[PDB]
Amino acid sequence: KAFPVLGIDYTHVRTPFEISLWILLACLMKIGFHVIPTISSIVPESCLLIVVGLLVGGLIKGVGETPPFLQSDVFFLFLLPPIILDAGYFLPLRQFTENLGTILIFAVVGTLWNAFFLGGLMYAVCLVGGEQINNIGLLDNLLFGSIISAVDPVAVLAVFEEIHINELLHILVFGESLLNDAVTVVLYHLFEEFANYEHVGIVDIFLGFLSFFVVALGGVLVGVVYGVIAAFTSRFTSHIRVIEPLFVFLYSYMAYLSAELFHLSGIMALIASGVVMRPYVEANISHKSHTTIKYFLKMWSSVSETLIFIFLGVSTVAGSHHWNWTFVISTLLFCLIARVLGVLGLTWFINKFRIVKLTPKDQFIIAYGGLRGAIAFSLGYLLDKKHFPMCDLFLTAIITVIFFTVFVQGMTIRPLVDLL
Amino acid sequence: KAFPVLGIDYTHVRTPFEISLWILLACLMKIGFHVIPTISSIVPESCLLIVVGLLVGGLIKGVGETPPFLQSDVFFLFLLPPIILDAGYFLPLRQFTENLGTILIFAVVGTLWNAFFLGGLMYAVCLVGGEQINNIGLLDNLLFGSIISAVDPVAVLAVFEEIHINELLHILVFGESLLNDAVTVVLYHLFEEFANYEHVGIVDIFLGFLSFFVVALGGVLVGVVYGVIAAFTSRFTSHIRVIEPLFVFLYSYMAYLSAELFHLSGIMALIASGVVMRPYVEANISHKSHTTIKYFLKMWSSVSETLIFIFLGVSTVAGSHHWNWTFVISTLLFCLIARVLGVLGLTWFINKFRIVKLTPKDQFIIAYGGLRGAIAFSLGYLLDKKHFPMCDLFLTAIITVIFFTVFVQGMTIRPLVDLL
Repeated sequence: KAFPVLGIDYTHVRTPFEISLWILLACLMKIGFHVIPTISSIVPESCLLIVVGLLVGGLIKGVGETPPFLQSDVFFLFLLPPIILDAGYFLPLRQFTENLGTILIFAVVGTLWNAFFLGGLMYAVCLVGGEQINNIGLLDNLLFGSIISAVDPVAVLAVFEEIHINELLHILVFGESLLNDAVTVVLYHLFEEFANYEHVGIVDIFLGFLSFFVVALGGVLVGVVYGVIAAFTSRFTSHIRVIEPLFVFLYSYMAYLSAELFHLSGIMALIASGVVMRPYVEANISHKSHTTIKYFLKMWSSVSETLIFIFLGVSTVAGSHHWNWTFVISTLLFCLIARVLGVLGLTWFINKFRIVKLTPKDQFIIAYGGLRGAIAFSLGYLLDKKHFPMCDLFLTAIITVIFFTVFVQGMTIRPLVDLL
Repeated sequence: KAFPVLGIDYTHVRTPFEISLWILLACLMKIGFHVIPTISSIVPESCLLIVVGLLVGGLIKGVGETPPFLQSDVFFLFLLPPIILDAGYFLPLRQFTENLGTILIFAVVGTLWNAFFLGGLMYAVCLVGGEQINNIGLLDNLLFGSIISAVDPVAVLAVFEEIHINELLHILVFGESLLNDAVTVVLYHLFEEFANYEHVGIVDIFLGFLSFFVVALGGVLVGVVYGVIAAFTSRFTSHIRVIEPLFVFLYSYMAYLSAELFHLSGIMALIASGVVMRPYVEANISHKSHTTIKYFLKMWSSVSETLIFIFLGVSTVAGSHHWNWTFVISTLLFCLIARVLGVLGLTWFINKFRIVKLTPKDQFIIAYGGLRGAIAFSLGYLLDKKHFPMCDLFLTAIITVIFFTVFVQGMTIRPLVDLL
């Protein structure tokens, strides 16, 4: 062997190199996405992430080598908590606790309505059209309804500006997105656990409801415990001003992992820890350290969302698909109808309770404009084949819903709202 | 199964939870290390990291479960480039290119001298005392000499202050540490490759020398290419001010990985990329983005060094040891003598070339005070057992050298320098 050390060893650096290449491509085309005169306020960033994922998936398909995949743990352990922490750390408490009732009712009850309505009506149409979807079942369909109700409405706010977005609408969609991402994951775990055993009774359903509430609240309690501990430690960190962000991220991640240890709601725990610590930091912390906390949250969340959408593109271009016309058309039309009905009913019921009525403007913004992405795909994609034999059909439906609700309900929300 | 979702599943979150627990313990005891009236300027941070690693190793030994380990790739791919980027990104060019000759000669020639002198003299004493080290060999001993010459003198600067540290001494120890960490890894790969085949000739030695230079310079060239590309892209990133740090880190890491792809010097490539980009960033970048670049470099380097030293503590408490009195005493005394002789000779030879003589002050600071750590241990620890059957003895010697040169040559450097 001439030239002793020199080599061409590529298998050594394949995961880090390709991951860095994907992130670099996404960021490069993101800075190529803002220089365009007016596209930043015409399409959401979600469209850009879809397009980047499509390009990378096309590249991988052209190369022909094995497509990468999330190993059902990298997601829940390293890609979800960044997104959740970026969202929940910048939650404005003054205008959150001011209307916690409305945000809570929308997030929880609207997600439960959307999930159960989609699951039930998808199951009903599965009973109708058969021979490819005839054998779906209920508990296998409520899971699809829950993982397709993981809506992300805050992505649409990049299309609007200071007007058309009240104080109330912004925090409302913020809380909907955040607590919806929590509740959909809790429901995902609940239904995935029920799917195993075929003997489900009234007692089992009651225990499932009880366990839903126990999971959510136990996550919350773990969050408060770790947030209080983080506040106490941040009050003792004047001397070394470089590790303060590291304490914030470490305590949030440990709250998430301690919740996930008991199968409690890690998302709720992380949100609670961030919310509880926020006021108690920024008062004991340098302004530079606060700024770098914000910057690292933004950057790390952007990287996680980018990687998830890259996997979405790889799965949609270089994946197996089970297009069924009835199921896909039914799920699109029924997710839209369920969202609209839920929003209308909930606004009608709460406007009999609040001093400031939710205007039809914001009702339309919430109903038509709630767009999936980056959690719905990931939650549906980690469904194994050992259970849920129609998980390929579930991915096809979820990908179709994501594409339709990001490229149509998100790109054509700004003009229809002027047509009020 | 009552309580459907509730569980106690710990194997799911074991690596992330224990890693976060270690980092939290280290940072907590770091902030407990600065509040002490005067210990920050009495001992280096290296001593604190050794103590944290010892405590965590004792905890793991008490628990009794399997000790974690670096899989020979996590180090070179995720723990080395953080340290190297923190060091080389803050390299002051004005006072680096001003005396590049002296820094370069110290780093390269002094490391080569230290490595070859230690290897040869360790081999000579191995020929003398036997029955446990009688069968070591030369090429198996030059590798130990190289991996024990990975000195980190900048750790001692935390013990001094604005006086006793000239303009020249600071940049000199900085460059020594940085380019020494590069050269020792290049030599590690060279000797690890030679160790395989037992038929080494004059042609092979010449080719090894040639390949050493080719590896170093090819790393440098990859570094300049990626640094120029990073500068060009940073000049086009005014619009989105949140991804600028992400471009910096992405381009540095891609330079490192592209160098490691060809087995070139990844450390040299990363240093070159950072140096080449630095002036061309901070002129096209927001001040906040520059500050967060600095903060993330510091924090991520601190985390990597902490994890490496935690592994050091785990290996020294919960590892297998092959204490040999002659080898250990010989390596301590000979590493000290080699360092002193190399420093004295090189300063004598270059003070006949420079206008500003290197004073005996800084000669003593460099010679006695060059302390190993966080690279020497890791480089020695990734030695397999399939080759190098005495790698246990090599770890024992390296750990002993680290402890002695951090707790003795680093803790008792500040008083002996007053005794000038």
